[PDB]
Amino acid sequence: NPTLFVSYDQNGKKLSFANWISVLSPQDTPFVSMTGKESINQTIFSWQT
Amino acid sequence: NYGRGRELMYQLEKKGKEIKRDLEKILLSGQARTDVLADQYLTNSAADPA
Repeated sequence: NPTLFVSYDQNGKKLSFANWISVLSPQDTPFVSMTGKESINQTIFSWQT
Repeated sequence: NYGRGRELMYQLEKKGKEIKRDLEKILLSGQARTDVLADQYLTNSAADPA
């Protein structure tokens, strides 16, 4: 019903979004950051005691 | 005008802006977000049926 568009009834307006996307990143990784790495050439490995 | 002469009652520009201590409570109060735009804010469905 187009009539008296005054008082916050206006089309073709900007929205003023946020230029950032807030997201949590719990990337602590306390164990793997200390375990270590070592190359392997087979899908099966073993050790002895 | 021989008595009261405090700037002819020009107050309410500073030291008297108490509205701030009400804004603070309005912010730190548990009031809902009631509105009338159906929570969309961009309905615009054939010229704002509302």
